Amino acid sequence: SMILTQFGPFIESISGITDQSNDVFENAAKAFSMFTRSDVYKALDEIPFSEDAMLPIPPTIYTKPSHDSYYYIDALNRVRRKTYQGPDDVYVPNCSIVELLEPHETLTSYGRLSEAIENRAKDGDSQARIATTYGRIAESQARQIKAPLEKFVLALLVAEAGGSLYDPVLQKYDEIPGLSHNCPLWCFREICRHISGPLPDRAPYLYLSAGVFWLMSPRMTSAIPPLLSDLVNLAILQQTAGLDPSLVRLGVQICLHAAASSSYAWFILKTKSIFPQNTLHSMYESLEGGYCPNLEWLEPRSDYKFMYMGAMPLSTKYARSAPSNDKKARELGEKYGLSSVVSELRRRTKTYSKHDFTSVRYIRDAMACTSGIFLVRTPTETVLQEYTQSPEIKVPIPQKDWTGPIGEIRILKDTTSSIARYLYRTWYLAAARMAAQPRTWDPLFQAIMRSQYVTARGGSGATLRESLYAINVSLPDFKGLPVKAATKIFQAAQLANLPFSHTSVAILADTSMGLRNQVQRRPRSIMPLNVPQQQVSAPHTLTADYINYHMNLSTTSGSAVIEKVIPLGVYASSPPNQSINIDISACDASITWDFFLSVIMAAIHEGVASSSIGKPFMGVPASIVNDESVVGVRAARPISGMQNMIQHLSKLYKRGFSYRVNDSFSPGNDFTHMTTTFPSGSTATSTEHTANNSTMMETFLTVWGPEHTDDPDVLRLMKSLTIQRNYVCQGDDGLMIIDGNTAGKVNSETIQKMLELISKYGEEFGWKYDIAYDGTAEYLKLYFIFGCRIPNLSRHPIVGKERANSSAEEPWPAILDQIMGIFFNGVHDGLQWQRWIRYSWALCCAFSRQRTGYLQYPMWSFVYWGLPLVKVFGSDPWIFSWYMPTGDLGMYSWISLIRPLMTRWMVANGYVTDKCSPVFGNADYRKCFNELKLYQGYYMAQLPRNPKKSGRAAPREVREQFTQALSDYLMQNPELKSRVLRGRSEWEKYGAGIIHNPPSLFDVPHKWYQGAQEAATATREELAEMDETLMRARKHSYSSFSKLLEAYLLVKWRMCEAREPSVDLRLPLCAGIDPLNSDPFLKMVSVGPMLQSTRKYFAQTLFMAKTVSGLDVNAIDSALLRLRTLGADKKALTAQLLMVGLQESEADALAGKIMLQDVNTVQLARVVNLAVPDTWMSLDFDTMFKHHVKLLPKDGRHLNTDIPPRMGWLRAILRFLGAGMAMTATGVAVDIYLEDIHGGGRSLGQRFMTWMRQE
Amino acid sequence: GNMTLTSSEIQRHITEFISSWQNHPIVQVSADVENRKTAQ
Amino acid sequence: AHVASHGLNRKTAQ
RNA sequence: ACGAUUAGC
RNA sequence: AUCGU
Repeated sequence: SMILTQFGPFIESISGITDQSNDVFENAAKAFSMFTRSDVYKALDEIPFSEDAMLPIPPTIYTKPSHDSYYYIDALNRVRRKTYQGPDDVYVPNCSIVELLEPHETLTSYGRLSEAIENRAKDGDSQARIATTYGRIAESQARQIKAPLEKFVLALLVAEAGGSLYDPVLQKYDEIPGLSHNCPLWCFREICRHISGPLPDRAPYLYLSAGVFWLMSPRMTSAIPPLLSDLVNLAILQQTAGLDPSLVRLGVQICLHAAASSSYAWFILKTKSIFPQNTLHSMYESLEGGYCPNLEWLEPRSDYKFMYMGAMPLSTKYARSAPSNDKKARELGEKYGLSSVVSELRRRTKTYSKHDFTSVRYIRDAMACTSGIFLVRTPTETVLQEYTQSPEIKVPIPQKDWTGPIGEIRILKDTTSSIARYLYRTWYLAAARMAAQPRTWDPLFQAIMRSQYVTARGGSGATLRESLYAINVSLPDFKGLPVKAATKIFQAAQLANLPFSHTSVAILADTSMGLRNQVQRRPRSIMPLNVPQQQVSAPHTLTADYINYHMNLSTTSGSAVIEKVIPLGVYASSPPNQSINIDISACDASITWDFFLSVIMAAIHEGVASSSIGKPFMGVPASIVNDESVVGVRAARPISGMQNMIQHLSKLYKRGFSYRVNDSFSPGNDFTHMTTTFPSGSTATSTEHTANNSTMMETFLTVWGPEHTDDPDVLRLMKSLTIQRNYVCQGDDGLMIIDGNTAGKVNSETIQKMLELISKYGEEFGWKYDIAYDGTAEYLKLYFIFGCRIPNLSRHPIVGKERANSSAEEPWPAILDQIMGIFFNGVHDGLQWQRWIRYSWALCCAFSRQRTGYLQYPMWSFVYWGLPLVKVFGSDPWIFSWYMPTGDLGMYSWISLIRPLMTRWMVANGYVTDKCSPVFGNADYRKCFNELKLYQGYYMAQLPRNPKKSGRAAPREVREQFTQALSDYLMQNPELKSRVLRGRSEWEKYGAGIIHNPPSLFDVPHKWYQGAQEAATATREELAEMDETLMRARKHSYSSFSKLLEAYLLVKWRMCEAREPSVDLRLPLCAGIDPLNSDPFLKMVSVGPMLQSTRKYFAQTLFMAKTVSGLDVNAIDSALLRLRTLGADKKALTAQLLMVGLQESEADALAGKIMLQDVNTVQLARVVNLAVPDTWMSLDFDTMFKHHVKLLPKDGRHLNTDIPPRMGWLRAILRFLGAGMAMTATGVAVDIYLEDIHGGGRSLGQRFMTWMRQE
Repeated sequence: GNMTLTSSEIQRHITEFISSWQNHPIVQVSADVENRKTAQ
Repeated sequence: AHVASHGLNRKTAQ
């Protein structure tokens, strides 16, 4: 009840009870700021739990052994963990830690790692080294959380104190059990109580910036810090998603069993496919009904043209024909003592026989119940376990099938009986078609591809300088300036004047290490190659790009669920056309010099021979190299620059790679390691992986398959499908589509035999295909069943964050950004919208205050950041959806939605002004907004959230020689420099400063210098300046909004009739969205999902496909469109395009094209800084932008909404102005008609032009 | 003229939308499970 | 209105 | 004499 | 990765 007493107004504010104001928000934020952890645990103890919330806790979590019997010292004086269960028992042991703690000062009941053991390990003791390695590794495991966990627990308590929430659409309260039924939260309380014991302190551990402190007690172990985060994640997911209690109890049982085992991370890795394999892989054993989408994707295939044609009922014969997954599931449940959970899951799964919403929600809950944490282990062990495996080639290429060496490459004669002939042919044709194809010789293309890898990020520069100084060649050093000295930009500046002959030695340097953790998967090591080593591998990635662009059917999709090929999964998961999931295990170590690289280098080498003689490639001169090709005689065979590139890359690939490992968690554990695995983190990795996958699948389907099969039906199936029609590969993973015939779906036995054939075929050249045939589809970690997406909640943890090194965390605005990212991730995953909004506001308030004086962010800043608001100004609660556009458009949308009530509310209490405003009328909006801090929050939200360590003082002439070095590196070909100088000349002649900052190639070194300086630690003065900036912004008073927002508010709209449905209301398209989730369900049904990949659709809008790194294509196109709208001569556009580096004829033609053509709304929108929000990109927004937003009013022309024939670009801005309002409001998306513009179309266009003449 | 956003205002659009969906000829006769005689 | 939404001379006289 | 070192997209 | 110790 203390939560109620200390937070009364805040719950009523954020639960739709009363109005949502700023003073209550700030008081609640202050109370969050001053709230001790022990008080949090007391309030936790005040919870009156019930039964159904209690699950027995084994007594063996607390009583654990020590760490000495788990580690040892091998030869070469290295520290590593001995294994007890196979070769994967190399994770953190669950042993006790108490005997390694010395009490910290200023508080007795907490301690950290003792400095005595640290010193005794530093000077060379063995047991001390083991103890400190264990302590540091446990510290790293415990340090995998965004913020102190008590903040999240208290925010959940505050949010859930409100109880059930009313639903405006469903017209009833939501039936979700309260906190008294929260099993994980009760487990958290019990564990904390048992660990704390008689000691007054109750927190098992406290998480600081750098390092954490352990509360010493005999019951404390190393498995507690991940367990607590796991339970809190489960509790938050239960509260914000309506998870049923049984599945959450099963998940908590699994988590406790994992904690009680020998190793938490190892056990949770061994049991990571319990829920997905018992539930997702076993439903619909017997069907009687349901609806599935009747997708059909057109014969143009590389463009991914998908069409949706209604929904068809499910027949009984569309049951689960895949082989049963019972034996291995039962065996796994019996092995690890989880038989009860597996039996419960299997019994519960069989009770769902109809493809309604409930089964999909049950699947979503089951997949969400898995444990999502970032697994961690010592780098010297992941290096020793990942980079020592080698491929197993059972039928290698015969020795007689090669020829004499062309330098270090032997061409493979086409008379071979091996399967590598087809791979060699495909790569040879790809290389030839590249070399003949002419865009690879324009200097701009070479400059772009040379600047691809030049990035403000580490690239192992120390090894580069050591290797290059090993030949007594000296490179310049820069001292006194604040740029980072361990980045690839520094290497590029150092390698400016040097020719290729001197820098060719550094190609064989030893790469440094890298590491990053991942959810429910072993951490991946990454080797960044130095700048010349990126350079030397350009033809490989280029011909791989050609293969992946023309020869095969594949995609190179983006990171988020919005930018992905969702339609393909929906099509491949429909019942008539079942699909097969093909995955390659450990593809990094797969390809080596024995088979794959050996074929590929020769194919590339003689692919380019007869197309490019001379004409040196980027920074690599052509050279001479002999060959013993034919019988005995040897020639000199002059080669091009690309072939010298290939020779150097071939020696690098033939010898192997040297991998320096100098970790920090284990002292005295530095060494080197030679490995044969293909490097990860290189430019060419994913492209060649996908190309090889496609080529090998194609050759299997063509030649190898029929040569090793007997049955007629399987042969008929294999002759029917090809990779150009049904096979989509991206990197390691892949997906194959089997389409349905006239007689239903293809027989399962033929598919099983074909999969056995694939498994046999893959082992010939050292591949182990991980093939799953379960009736569902998996691709890029997306799960589909019967044409319905399923978001994996556990893969996106709420409190988790991966950290490899022991670096301290970023300041408070960074955690603000992280909370906003958490909210957006919750949006994409489809949670319970009301509860999720309330909890997001709770976290918002919790993390909104920080001392230095105190600094606070007024709620309105967070609203500007995109978080929707519940109930303000006395309006109806739960009135705005989260499809609100972020940014200015978003403010306009909600303000224009609620304006006629805002004015009434303002006037009703002491805000009256005689002056009349066209937007707000006679209400003193200025004083009200200044008092409400709305201006203050709106302006403060725009300030940068990172210290302005860029621009720090630097001694002169040193920055000058630095910038000169980058300028020389960027532009080695004189003709491109001539183009840039011309572009500047006609820009001075014609541009005349119409646009303030036109992008150009000369400013790339400045941007690179700023970026390289940015990646550095910020001094205390930079943080002080940041806090002073925030304080000054808060204290200041603002007269009015930004120009864009004031211009937007001049537009009025009207909403008459709702759209007709675009999707059947009985068709489950995605999990989590259903009648229980009113807003997303209605939004998707009224608008419709996007049935086209967003990547290509967004790509077709850009004028220029790609530009040099350090410049933005959006910036270039925005400058071009500003120079069109603000009247300017064509010559100005020609000068701008020349400054970008385009050739004079092409620049002239493109400027002439741009002058007169019209372009779709997206590009025109960019002119005023507007883009489609990342939230909308999961829906079919294009049709709404085209048709369902009409600029002509419903009652004809009003003579006031008269857009002139000039400035016709206003239509796109009006389209987003209407669409933001159409999408912000809850319920059905409604057709929206333009009503009135106050100042007139020409006046509003003049306002936009006078803003364009800025920036 | 000055139309705000209201719960009843959302409800009327919801009713119009659902009526428009229900008045679809295919939806009017579509069924997910067969009756006792269509199976025969 | 919200609750409704929830629920959903002498001579002349002579 | 030791020390806040990293991919690609 | 030397002035932090």
